Amino acid sequence: SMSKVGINGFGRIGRLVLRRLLEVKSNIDVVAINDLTSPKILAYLLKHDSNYGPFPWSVDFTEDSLIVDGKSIAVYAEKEAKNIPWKAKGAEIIVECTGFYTSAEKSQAHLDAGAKKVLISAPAGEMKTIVYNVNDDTLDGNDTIVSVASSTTNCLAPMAKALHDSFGIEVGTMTTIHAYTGTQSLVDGPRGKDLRASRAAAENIIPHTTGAAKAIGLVIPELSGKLKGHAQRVPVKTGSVTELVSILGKKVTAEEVNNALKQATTNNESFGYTDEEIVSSDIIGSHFGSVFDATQTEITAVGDLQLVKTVAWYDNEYGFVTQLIRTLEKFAKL
Amino acid sequence: MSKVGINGFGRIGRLVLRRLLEVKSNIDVVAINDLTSPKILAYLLKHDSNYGPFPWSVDFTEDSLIVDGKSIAVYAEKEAKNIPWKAKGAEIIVECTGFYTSAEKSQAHLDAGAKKVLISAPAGEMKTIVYNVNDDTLDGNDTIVSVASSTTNCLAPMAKALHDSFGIEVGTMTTIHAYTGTQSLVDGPRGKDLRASRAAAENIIPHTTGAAKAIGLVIPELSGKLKGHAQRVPVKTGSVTELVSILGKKVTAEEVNNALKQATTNNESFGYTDEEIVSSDIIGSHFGSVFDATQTEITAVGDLQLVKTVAWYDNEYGFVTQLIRTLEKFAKL
Amino acid sequence: ASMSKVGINGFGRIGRLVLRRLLEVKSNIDVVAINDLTSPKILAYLLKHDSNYGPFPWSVDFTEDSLIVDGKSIAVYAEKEAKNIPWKAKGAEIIVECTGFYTSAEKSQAHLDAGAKKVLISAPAGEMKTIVYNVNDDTLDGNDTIVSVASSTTNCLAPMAKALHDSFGIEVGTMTTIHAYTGTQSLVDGPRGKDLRASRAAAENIIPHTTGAAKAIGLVIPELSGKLKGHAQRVPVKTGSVTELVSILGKKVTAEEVNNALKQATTNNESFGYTDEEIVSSDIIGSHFGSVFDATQTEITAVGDLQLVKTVAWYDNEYGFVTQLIRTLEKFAKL
Amino acid sequence: MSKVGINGFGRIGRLVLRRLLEVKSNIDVVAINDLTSPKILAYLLKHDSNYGPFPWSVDFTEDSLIVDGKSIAVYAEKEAKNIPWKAKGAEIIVECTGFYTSAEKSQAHLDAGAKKVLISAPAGEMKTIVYNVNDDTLDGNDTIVSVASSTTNCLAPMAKALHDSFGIEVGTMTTIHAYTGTQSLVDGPRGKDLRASRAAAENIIPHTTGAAKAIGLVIPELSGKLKGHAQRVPVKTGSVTELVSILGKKVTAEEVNNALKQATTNNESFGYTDEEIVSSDIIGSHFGSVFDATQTEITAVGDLQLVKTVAWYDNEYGFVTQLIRTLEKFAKL
Ligand SMILES: NC(=O)c1ccc[n+]([C@@H]2O[C@H](COP(=O)([O-])OP(=O)(O)OC[C@H]3O[C@@H](n4cnc5c(N)ncnc54)[C@H](O)[C@@H]3O)[C@@H](O)[C@H]2O)c1
Ligand SMILES: NC(=O)c1ccc[n+]([C@@H]2O[C@H](COP(=O)([O-])OP(=O)(O)OC[C@H]3O[C@@H](n4cnc5c(N)ncnc54)[C@H](O)[C@@H]3O)[C@@H](O)[C@H]2O)c1
Ligand SMILES: NC(=O)c1ccc[n+]([C@@H]2O[C@H](COP(=O)([O-])OP(=O)(O)OC[C@H]3O[C@@H](n4cnc5c(N)ncnc54)[C@H](O)[C@@H]3O)[C@@H](O)[C@H]2O)c1
Ligand SMILES: NC(=O)c1ccc[n+]([C@@H]2O[C@H](COP(=O)([O-])OP(=O)(O)OC[C@H]3O[C@@H](n4cnc5c(N)ncnc54)[C@H](O)[C@@H]3O)[C@@H](O)[C@H]2O)c1
Ligand SMILES: [Cl-]
Ligand SMILES: [Cl-]
Ligand SMILES: [Cl-]
Ligand SMILES: [Cl-]
Ligand SMILES: [Cl-]
Repeated sequence: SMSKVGINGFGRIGRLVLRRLLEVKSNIDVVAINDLTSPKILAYLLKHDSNYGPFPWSVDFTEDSLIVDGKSIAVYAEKEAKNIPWKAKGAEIIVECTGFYTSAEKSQAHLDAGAKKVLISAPAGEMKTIVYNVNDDTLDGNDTIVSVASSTTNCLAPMAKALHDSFGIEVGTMTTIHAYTGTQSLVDGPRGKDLRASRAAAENIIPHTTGAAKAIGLVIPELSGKLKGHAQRVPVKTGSVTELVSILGKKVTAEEVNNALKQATTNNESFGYTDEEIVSSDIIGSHFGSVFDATQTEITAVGDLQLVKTVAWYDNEYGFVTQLIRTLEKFAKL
Repeated sequence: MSKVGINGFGRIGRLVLRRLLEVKSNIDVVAINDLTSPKILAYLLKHDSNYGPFPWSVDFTEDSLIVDGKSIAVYAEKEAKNIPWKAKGAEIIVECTGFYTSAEKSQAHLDAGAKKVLISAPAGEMKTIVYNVNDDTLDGNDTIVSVASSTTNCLAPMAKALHDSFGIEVGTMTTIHAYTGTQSLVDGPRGKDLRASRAAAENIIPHTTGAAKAIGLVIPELSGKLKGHAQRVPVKTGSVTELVSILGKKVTAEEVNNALKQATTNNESFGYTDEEIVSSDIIGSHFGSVFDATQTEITAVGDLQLVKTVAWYDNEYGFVTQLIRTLEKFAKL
Repeated sequence: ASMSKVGINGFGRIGRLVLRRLLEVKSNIDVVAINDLTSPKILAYLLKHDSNYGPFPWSVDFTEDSLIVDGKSIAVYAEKEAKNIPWKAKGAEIIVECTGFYTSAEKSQAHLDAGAKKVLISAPAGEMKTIVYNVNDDTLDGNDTIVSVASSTTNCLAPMAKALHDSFGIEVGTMTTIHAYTGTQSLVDGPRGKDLRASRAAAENIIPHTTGAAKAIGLVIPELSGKLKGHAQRVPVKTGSVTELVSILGKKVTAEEVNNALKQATTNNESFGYTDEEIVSSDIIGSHFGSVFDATQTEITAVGDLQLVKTVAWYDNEYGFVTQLIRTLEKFAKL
Repeated sequence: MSKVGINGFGRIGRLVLRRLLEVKSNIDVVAINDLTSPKILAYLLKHDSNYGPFPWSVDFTEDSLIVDGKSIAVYAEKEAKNIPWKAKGAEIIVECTGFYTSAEKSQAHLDAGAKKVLISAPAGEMKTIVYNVNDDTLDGNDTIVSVASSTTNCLAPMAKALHDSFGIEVGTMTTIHAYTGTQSLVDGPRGKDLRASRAAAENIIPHTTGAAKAIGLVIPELSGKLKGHAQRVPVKTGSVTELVSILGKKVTAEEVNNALKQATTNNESFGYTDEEIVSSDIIGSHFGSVFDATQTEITAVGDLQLVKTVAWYDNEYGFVTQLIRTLEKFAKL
């Protein structure tokens, strides 16, 4: 049905979309890219990656294009999605990764410029928001603009889904200890209105708001309004970890929690398990959206009260991208 | 006032001297034991990667440091029973090596001639003090005492206020904690803790801590009610403790915050902030703990409520100010 | 009856420390206005809390259009074009231009159009009068209206080069500065104008970086004009940097003889310090010198008559440089 | 000789095995000596903070690792003379501890039953090989040999190329070098190197290296003609070496670049780039050195000329590829 993709925002996520497509020998082809710079610079960045090393395929450029593994890809530099000649090269599905079109409204522009669907790499208000292998069954043939939420949502949802199915989550709160991202600052200085995002990212633990828990309802309707949470951004370049403290509907042991999660992760391409004593750098390059860590499970019980802490690692860049692509391969065949 | 000897002139031990001089303490530090030469200890005291130049002059001789013109004997005895504490009359040993964290181990300082030992770490079931939480339990018969971990000193005042105002039924803690000398610079063996083998400045590293588990030593009413752990991360000092609690009363954020504010009023140990601070803003703190009203979160569904409360701490200097407050009291008893 | 009222344009790393240092030295200069691109609330937050130097040592509060610092009111404007900044409202006479966007006489004379009398630019700014304090500040006079203090790297390099050239002659030389990362770099890998290297994650890489410190040294030491080149390697430290110079000197030397010459050049010299301690970059953070010559790193490599001389100086590229900018400013205001 | 033992299963020792498996060497690693348990060595081999997951299966028993299905004996003898190398017939020891960097010290492996030792570091006046610079000097009667430092492996190919084309009359080197396990995580004693005592991820740290001073072992004509030092900085691996030379001939940058381009043609050890790379781009390199044409700088005044040339190196994996090339050759003489 659909096999031709445009990327808007050839950034950390945008470039990795291309990387992953090619790694899996997908039959979707990226045919156009829009950003704000030259093909020379986009090529430079695609070839040389500080988190994942040299691109595995040949890369070259001309004044209006990239050439990747011998195939040509048009490069545009339109600040406004309207102006992208998606039509020209035949781009059916826009992977929207700029951070500036996070609305059904705004991503409309891509359809105006002639693409048939848009997948947004971020939370985008009230729309179909898919975590692959949690709720991608809610996607139908009539969907045109869908969100794959945040990396944190891809981490939290599968862990929350398994606990809720096995035990029931009554209420919970999350904290993600999260790699710093391009929304933060290199040195202390203004970064819009958010005071904390103004601070040097590689030199600080920085509290930071996230909607992963607040909006979990879109992905797991039964948990709607039952979770809150935030982040602490810390000085690692990628690789993050989400802790969820829940009140569950049954009394449990750690062994029981971990066996329920082991079952949910078995033959599960999206959601991995470990009982090894890994650290964040071990998750870099993960092909899961989320890796449940059984070594960090903790049950605090005082009589009838019980707090359950469960922890899952995630490569907020590559890991999340593997989910984005799963959802895209599916969305393209409807 | 009392003469002190410091065993282990490391991150903590050096900052103990710094803080004593800074507050113009009546304690005199007369001796230091470590594993190295006066020249290396002089170099490390003068030049600090986290706190900058030492604020006083530092020199060394073959067997001493000269700090602000005052002589401090230097010994290099790896067994504490061999340290000649009597030679300069060191009465109270500030035990900062990590290698004597029990009554039975620190007894070796009493054997070597000291009267009392204050241990800069958890040390099993001994009197364990967080200043301005339970320092009123000290008395003139105590000879070996612990000030627990920096995390305990962060946790305890926040837990005490919550418990006193609302009751804590159960809770769990995670501290996002600066890396420390127990970890590894490059991936390599670090005893039996597998995760401690990993490169500390390049990883988020889960790490076990007893701060919550043994909180009953400091706040007896909370024995068995808390658990927790740490995530060690690449900042050089400056840490933050989150506690998620079920309290005995339904609350709003403002109510929690006001109660904490009252607990920090005229409290030289426990500060308050409603500013959007980050960990480097806690470096050099003179509190053991600073509650952060900006991160308070109430998650409520029917009659169920989870309360998240967060406090910052400088696990080096901030904790040290607590250690020093405890030392000054312990010395006058 | 000297100029005493300052405006700061660009209340950034450098601009905020300009205020800090002025208060710290109890300058008779008052900062009466700040221009940047944001709210007083944000500026007050950034001034109070600093990731590199810790809590501001004086009280900080703000209103809808001002900061109140140590009880003194300072106007805040948000004009992206310098020509629009209302410097006359509080009588700002000298502008300390710290934005990075007005690094030429042609650009910075906008402040004059906007009612200021003089401008001191916290950066190289082409071929205008350029001062490294205690190297060539004697060249400033009453007719100088727009002046540059060059880069932190020039303030590190110049006093060392000057001492060497005066004592032995420098016939030719090349510099490399191992330099803390700065806000011209990138947090994550992504476009950063046209410099490909500046696009790379600054806290995760050693990044070669072009600098004019050596190339334009003739503005400060005219006898070395065109005799030096160099570059930077940007590395993951937040502040604190070090400059190595490899020279061919006009004389055969020993390390001790170079060290002693430098030691004499640093005696009673508030701008240029000396060390023979085994210091590392965090020990220079908050330095009150523009440059600290490190005798422990001096190296003479000689084969017959061919001799190469390596000299190394530390610098706190933020605060240490700022101390130099402030010395130059105090003198500028009294000419 | 196809059976090898590894003394010191650290950053270099583990990558030695990783690379041997990666190139499908016929070398058989039969034994490893270190200071710890198989469990711990297994965890370290499996999880690498710089290079990611080990590409082969790893298990262990109480006295062995099993790597890609093959058993490797693990010993824990802190003195090399006691390591039982004859048990599994380890003939060539790859000496990677840092504790045996001299003929006299590494002799202990031979007293312990091995036939040859290749030392992963400089080791005084003994045969010292940078592959594809002077590996032809390896001789069938050599039994103790060095591959010098990573810095040497970076410097030597560049210096050889320049010397062969233009003559190097005198030169000085500075390497901007990733931090290593000889440094400290937090400020604390580290033998007698004061600079080594400082927190490695939080400082620029000047550091002594023999790479230039001992270059005469590799390129005898350059003996005594180079000096240099390092600045250790906060990157986990990946380094850069700058050489400032007076050459024998007047040159342009294009001419230097062209000559270096030629030395790197069909040279598996010495690579070339004219892309604007940064240090993380060298991580995982299969070269000992990658000359970077983009940083070549000629400074000329009248008749005088200074030539600055620069090459990148993965001080871990890149150097290891050189160690393996040398090992393969050494095994067959
Ligand atoms: N980095 C992560 O961990 C992560 C994880 C999950 C989701 N996301 C989301 O994915 C999106 C991208 O994040 P990223 O980290 O890749 O950001 P990034 O800053 O690395 O990349 C954004 C790219 O978009 C470009 N850009 C900005 N405005 C543009 C415009 N108007 N038109 C075209 N290009 C424009 C920039 O040039 C840049 O190349 C964001 O919405 C983010 O929330 C990020
Ligand atoms: N964040 C912190 O660093 C922190 C906070 C609170 C408590 N503590 C505790 O304080 C203690 C010291 O911590 P640190 O971070 O200063 O460690 P450190 O490693 O920086 O200091 C330890 C010092 O003890 C010396 N030493 C080791 N064994 C010795 C012996 N047998 N005899 C004499 N000297 C010896 C070492 O040479 C070193 O100088 C530990 O118990 C630690 O848990 C540390
Ligand atoms: N950081 C260093 O090591 C260093 C040392 C010496 C000199 N310098 C020079 O000092 C200058 C400032 O450097 P910095 O590191 O403080 O940069 P910075 O980015 O921290 O500060 C720039 C400030 O100017 C503001 N700004 C930008 N454009 C503006 C405009 N049109 N009008 C008003 N305000 C504007 C920004 O909002 C920010 O507050 C640059 O020229 C730089 O090269 C920097
Ligand atoms: N890391 C680099 O960049 C680099 C590059 C080239 C050469 N080298 C050199 O290679 C050697 C090892 O460096 P590394 O970075 O792997 O160091 P490392 O500290 O990572 O590893 C050393 C290993 O030896 C073990 N060890 C220590 N003493 C021992 C003993 N007496 N017997 C047995 N095992 C012992 C340790 O447990 C550790 O596993 C050194 O000589 C170093 O100079 C290092
Ligand atoms: Cl986040
Ligand atoms: Cl901890
Ligand atoms: Cl203007
Ligand atoms: Cl620079
Ligand atoms: Cl080195």
